[PDB]
Amino acid sequence: TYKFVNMREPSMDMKSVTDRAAQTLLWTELVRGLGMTLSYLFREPATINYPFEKGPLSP
Amino acid sequence: MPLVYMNIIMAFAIALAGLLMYRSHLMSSLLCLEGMMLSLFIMSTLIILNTHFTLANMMPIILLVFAACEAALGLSLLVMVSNTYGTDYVQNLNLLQC
Amino acid sequence: MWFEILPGIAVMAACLFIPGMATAHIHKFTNGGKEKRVAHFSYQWNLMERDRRISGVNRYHVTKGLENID
Amino acid sequence: MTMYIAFILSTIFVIGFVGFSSKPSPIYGGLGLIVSGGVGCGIVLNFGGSFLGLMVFLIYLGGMLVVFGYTTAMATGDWVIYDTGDSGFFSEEAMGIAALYSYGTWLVIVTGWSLLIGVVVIMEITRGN
Amino acid sequence: AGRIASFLKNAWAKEPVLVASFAIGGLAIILPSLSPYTNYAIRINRATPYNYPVPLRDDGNMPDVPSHPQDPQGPSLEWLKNL
Amino acid sequence: MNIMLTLLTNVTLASLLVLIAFWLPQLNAYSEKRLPFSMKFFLVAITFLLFDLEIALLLPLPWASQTNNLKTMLTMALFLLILLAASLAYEWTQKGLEW
Amino acid sequence: MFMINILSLIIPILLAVAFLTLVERKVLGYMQLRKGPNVVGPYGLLQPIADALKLFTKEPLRPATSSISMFIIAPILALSLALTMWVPLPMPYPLINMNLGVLFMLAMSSLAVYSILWSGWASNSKYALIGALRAVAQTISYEVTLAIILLSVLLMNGSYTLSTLITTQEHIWMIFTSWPLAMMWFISTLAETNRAPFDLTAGPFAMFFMAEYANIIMMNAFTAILFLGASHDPHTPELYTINFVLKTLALTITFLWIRASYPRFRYDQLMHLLWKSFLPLTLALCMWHISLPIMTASIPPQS
Amino acid sequence: SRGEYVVAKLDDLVNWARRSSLWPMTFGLACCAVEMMHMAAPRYDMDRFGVVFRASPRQSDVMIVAGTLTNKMAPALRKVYDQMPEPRYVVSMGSCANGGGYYHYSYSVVRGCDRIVPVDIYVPGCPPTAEALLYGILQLQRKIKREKRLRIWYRR
Ligand SMILES: CCCCCCCCCCCCCCCCC[C@@H](O)O[C@H](CO[C@H](O)CCCCCCCCCCCCCCC)COP(=O)(O)OCC[N+](C)(C)C
Ligand SMILES: CCCCCCCCCCCCCCCCC[C@@H](O)O[C@H](CO[C@H](O)CCCCCCCCCCCCCCC)COP(=O)(O)OCC[N+](C)(C)C
Ligand SMILES: CCCCCCCC/C=C\CCCCCCCC(=O)O[C@H](COC(=O)CCCCCCC/C=C/CCCCCCCC)COP(=O)(O)OCCN
Ligand SMILES: CCCCCCCC/C=C\CCCCCCCC(=O)O[C@H](COC(=O)CCCCCCC/C=C/CCCCCCCC)COP(=O)(O)OCCN
Ligand code: SF4
Repeated sequence: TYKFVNMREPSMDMKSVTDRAAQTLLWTELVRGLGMTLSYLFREPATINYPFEKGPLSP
Repeated sequence: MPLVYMNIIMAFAIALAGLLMYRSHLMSSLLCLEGMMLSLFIMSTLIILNTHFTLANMMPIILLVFAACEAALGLSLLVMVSNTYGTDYVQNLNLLQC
Repeated sequence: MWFEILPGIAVMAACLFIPGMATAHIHKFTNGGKEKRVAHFSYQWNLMERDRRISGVNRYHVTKGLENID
Repeated sequence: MTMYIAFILSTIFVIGFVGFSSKPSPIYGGLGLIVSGGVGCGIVLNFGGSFLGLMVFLIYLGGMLVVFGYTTAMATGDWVIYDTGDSGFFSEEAMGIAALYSYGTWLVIVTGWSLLIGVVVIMEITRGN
Repeated sequence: AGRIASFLKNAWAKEPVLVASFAIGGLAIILPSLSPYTNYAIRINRATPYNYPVPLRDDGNMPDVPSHPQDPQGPSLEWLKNL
Repeated sequence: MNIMLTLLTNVTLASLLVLIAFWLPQLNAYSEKRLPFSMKFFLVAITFLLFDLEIALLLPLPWASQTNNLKTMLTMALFLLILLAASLAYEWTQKGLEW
Repeated sequence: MFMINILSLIIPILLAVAFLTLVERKVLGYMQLRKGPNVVGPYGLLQPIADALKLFTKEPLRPATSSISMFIIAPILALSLALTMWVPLPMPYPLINMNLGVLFMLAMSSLAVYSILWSGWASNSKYALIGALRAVAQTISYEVTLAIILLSVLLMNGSYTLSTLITTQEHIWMIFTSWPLAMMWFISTLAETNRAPFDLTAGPFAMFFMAEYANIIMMNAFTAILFLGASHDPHTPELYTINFVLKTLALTITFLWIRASYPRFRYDQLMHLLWKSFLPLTLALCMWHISLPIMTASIPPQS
Repeated sequence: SRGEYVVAKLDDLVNWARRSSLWPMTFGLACCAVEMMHMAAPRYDMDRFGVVFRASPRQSDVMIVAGTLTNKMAPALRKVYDQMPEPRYVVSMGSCANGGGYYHYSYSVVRGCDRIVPVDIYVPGCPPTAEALLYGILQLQRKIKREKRLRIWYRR
C-alpha cells in the first residue's frame, strides 16, 4: 500500500481564496511558527550539569 | 561680493579644468561633473537663503534631482563603453577622428 | 529555567535606563531646575534672548517675576 | 568671530576639489569628493539651510556617490551680510520648499515627466542587444 | 460583467498584494472628492494665524470691520470649537 | 557647536578604541608568518537612484499640507506618486526586476 | 556639562550591546531546549567581559596586501554612525533637539553603506567584493521603502521633529492608526541590519559587531518611539524612560525570536519580495495617508 | 616584588579570558563529527561553557579534528591551520585523527593528524562519546589556565 503526500487540490471558492489571501497578507503561518517557538521556550531544558551530573550508561 | 562665493566659483573652475584635463578614467569625468553640480547647488543655495527669496527655495532641489538623473544616464553610457572594451579608459574611444 | 535569562536582560535595562534619565537630570541642573527651553522657528529664540537680557545675570533660566514691575 | 569658520570651510572645500581634481585612483577621487560634499553640506547647514543641507547629505552622498562607488567597485568677512528680523513661528526655507505643491505645479509636472522619461531611457540604453 | 468578475477573482488569487495596492490607490484617488470634511480642512488651514493681523485705517465706512476683538462683527471660530 | 562636539567625541572614541584594539596584540611577539561584471546589479543601483530622487521630490509633504490650496497640492502629490508607480510598473513589465 | 551627557549616552549603549549578545545566546538557547552561557559568571554575566578581553588580546590578521587606510577607516565610520544615530532620539528629552531629526537619521542610515563598500573593496578578494556588492544592493533597496514608509507615517505627525511623536501618541498608539505600514517597516528594519531571515552575509571584527548590534538596538528604539507611544508626564520623565526601555527590549527580543523561528531567504527571493510586494503596497498606502487627513479634516498642527 | 605580582595578576586575567570563551572551528571529516554535534545538542550544551557553535576560521581559537584525515585532505587542513590567529590550539578527536585508527595501514590515510599540525589534546575513542569530548575540551581549558606568558617575558 502507498500514500500520496502532495496530491491535494486547493478549493477555488471565494471563501477559500479569501482565506489564502489573508494568510498571504497577514502572515498567519509565520505567527503559528512563532507561537510554537514561544511555547517551546517556557518548558524545562534538557541540559545536565556536567561534570557534576553524568549521562546514563549501561553495564 | 564676499569671498565665500569666490571660493565656490574657484572650486567650480577647478572641477571644470580637471574635467578638461582628461588624464584617464571617464569615471573621473563624471566625478568632475558631479563636483561641478555640487558647487552649483552650494552657491545657489547660499545666494537664495541670503536674499530671503522664499519661492526660490524650490530651485536647488530641482537642480539636484535633474543633475542626479543625468548622472544615472552617464553611468549607463559608461557601462556600455566598458562593456565593449572592459575598461573605461578615455583613449579607447579613438575610433572616431576628425 | 527561563527566568535565568532575566539577569542579563535586567542589566540591559539598567544600561538603557542611564542615558535618558541622565539627560533629564542634566537638563534640570543646567536650566535652573526646569525643563530645557526648546527653540525652533526663531521666535522662541527671540524670547530666550529677551529673557537673558532682562535677568542681568546673563542667564535665560532666571525668571523675572511681577515683583520687578514696580 | 570664530576666526571666520565659514572661511575655513570654504578653503577646505576648495582643497578637496583640488585634491580629487588630479583624479588619482578614482576611488580616492570619489572619497575626496565625499569629503568635499560633507564640507559643502556643513557650509550650507552652518549658513542656516538645514533642510537643503540635509537634502545634499542624503540624496547626493547616500545615493549618487554610493552608486558611483558601486559601479566603480564592479570595475577594476562673514556675519556681516546677514539679517536683523525673525521669521515668525516657522522656517521660511520649509515654507518656500513646500510651496512646490501649491505654487510650482508646472515644475512638478515637468520634473515628473523628465524622471519618467529618464527611467524609460535608462531601460532602453541598458537593454543591450 | 462576467469577464470582469472572473478577472478580479483570478487576481485575488496568486496576486493579492497587487489587488490590495490598486484598490487602496484607487480609493485614495476617489474618496477626497466625495468627503464633506475637505472643505473643513481648508477652513481650518485658513483660520490658523501665522502673521500679525495688520489693522485697517478707519474712515467711517467699514461697518463690517470691528474696532476691537470682542466686537461681534468679523469672522468667528465657533464652528471649529464645535468640531 | 554641540553637534560638532558630539560628532567629534563619537569619532574620537571610535578611533581611539579601534587603535587600542589594533595595537594591544601588536606589542607581544608572535610568529608573524574578477571580470564578469553582472548587469542586473547595475540596474538595481540605477533603479535605487531614480526612486531616491523621486523620494527627494516627495519629502516636503509634511509641510505641503498647510497651504490653503489643498486640492491643488493633493492633486500634485497624487500625480507624483502615480508617476512613481508608473515608473515601477514600466520597469516591471520590461523584465527589469528579474534575476 | 555637555561632555558628561555625551559620555553618559555613549557608554551605556556599548554596555547594552555587550550584554545583548549574552541575551541573544541565552534567549536562543532556552528556545532550543538548552541554556545560554551559565558558567562564566553567576548566570553568564561575565561572558561578555571574557569575550571582549579575548577578542582584544587576539592577533589581528591584516591582509598584508590591503589598503591599510580604508581597512582602518571602515570600522571607524561604522562605530561613528552607530553612536551618532542615538543623538536625535528623545527619551523623553533628546541629547540634541533637532528640527529635522528624522531626516538627519535618514541621512546617517544612508551613509551606513559606505562601511560595507569599503570593507568589501579593501578585503582584496573577488568573492568578498561580490558579497559586499550584494549587501549594498539589498541595503539601498530596503532603505527606499524605509524612507517612503517613514514619510507616510510622519504625515500624521506634522513635522520631522522626534519629540512631537510623543505629543501625537498621547491618547492612542500609532500602531492602531496604521499597522500595515508598521508591519512593512518591521520587515524592512530586519532586512536593513542583515538579520535573519535576511542574514545572507579580532579587534575590527568586534568593532563591526558592536556597530551592527548598536544599530539593531537603535532601530528597535526608533520603532518603539514611532509606533508605540509612551505617555510622558513632564514632572517625572522616569516613567517615560522606563516604558520606552521596556518596549525597546521587547522589540529586540522579538528580533531574536524571529531569528530563532525561521529559515532564510535567497537573494533573488528578498529582491522580489521588496520590489514586487512592499513597494506597490508602500506607494498605495502613501497615497492613502496623504489623502486621509484631508478627507477627515485631521491635519496635524505644526507648519 | 610588585613587578612579579602585577604580571601574575594580568596573566591570570588573560588566561581566564582566553579559556572562558573558546571558539572552535570543526573539521567534520567523518563519524566523529556526529558526536561533535551531540556535544552541541541540548543535553550537553557546549554553548553554556562559552564554547560557541561553528565559529569561522578567521576568528576561531581551537581546531577540532573529528574524523579520518586522508592524503587528499591534509593540505587543506594544513592551510586552514595556517590561516588561524596566533593563540590557537588543536584538539585531535577520535582514533582516526589520533593515530589513523582503523585505517592505519591504508595507502590513502594520514597516520595521525599530528604529522600535519601540532596537537594539544588527544581524545580517545571511536568515536569518543559526547561527554568524553566535553571532558577533553574542559581539559584543554585547564591546560590554558596552567600557561604563563607574562611571567616568562618578565624573567627573560
Ligand atoms: C491648455 C493646454 C492643454 C493641451 C497642451 C498640453 C501641454 C503639455 C501638458 C502640460 C500642461 C498642463 C497644464 C498645467 C499648467 C499648470 C498651471 C494650471 O494648471 O493652474 C494650476 C492649477 O492646478 C491644477 O490642479 C493642475 C492639475 C493638472 C496637472 C495634473 C496632471 C498633469 C499631466 C499633464 C502631462 C504630464 C505628463 C503626461 C501624463 C499622462 C495652478 O493652481 P492654482 O491653485 O490655480 O494657483 C496656485 C497659486 N496660488 C497658490 C497663488 C493660488
Ligand atoms: C574599568 C577599567 C577596565 C580596564 C580593562 C579590564 C577589563 C575588565 C576587568 C574585569 C574582568 C573580570 C575578571 C573576573 C574573573 C574571575 C572569575 C572567577 O569565577 O574565576 C575563578 C578563579 O579563576 C581564576 O583564578 C580567576 C583569575 C582572574 C583574574 C584575577 C584578578 C584580575 C584583576 C586585574 C584587573 C586590572 C586591569 C589592569 C589593566 C588596565 C574560577 O573560575 P573558572 O576556574 O574559570 O571556572 C571553573 C568552572 N567550574 C567552577 C564549573 C568547575
Ligand atoms: C477602510 C480603509 C482602510 C484602507 C485599506 C487598508 C487595508 C489594509 C489591508 C492590507 C494590509 C496588509 C499589508 C501588510 C504587508 C503585506 C506584505 C506581504 O504580504 O508580502 C508577503 C511577504 O511577507 C513576508 O514573507 C515577510 C516575512 C518575513 C519574516 C518576518 C516574520 C513575521 C512575524 C514577525 C512579527 C511582525 C510584527 C509586525 C508589527 C511590528 C510593529 C513595529 C508576500 O510574499 P509571498 O507570500 O511569498 O508571495 C509573493 C509571491 N506572489
Ligand atoms: C492609477 C492608479 C494607481 C494607484 C494605485 C497603484 C499604486 C501602487 C500600485 C502599482 C505599483 C506598480 C505595480 C506594477 C504592476 C505590474 C504587474 C505585472 O506585470 O506582474 C504580472 C502580474 O500582474 C497581474 O496579475 C496583472 C494584473 C493583476 C491585477 C492588478 C490589479 C487590477 C485591478 C484589481 C483591483 C481593482 C480595484 C480593487 C477592487 C477589489 C475589491 C476590493 C506578472 O507577475 P510576475 O511577478 O512577473 O510573476 C512571475 C512569477 N510567477
Ligand atoms: S574514529 Fe571511529 S567513530 Fe570516528 S570517524 Fe574514525 S571510525 Fe568513525
